Amino acid sequence: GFGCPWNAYECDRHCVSKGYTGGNCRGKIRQTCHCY
Repeated sequence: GFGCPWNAYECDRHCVSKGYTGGNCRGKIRQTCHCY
């Protein structure tokens, strides 16, 4: 977890490598990451 609020490339590329569109963070509850 080295990115979310400002470092989106981290959470994004994190999933982008696996295959998913990419991991993005939102205020679903309190700034949490989620892969779509």
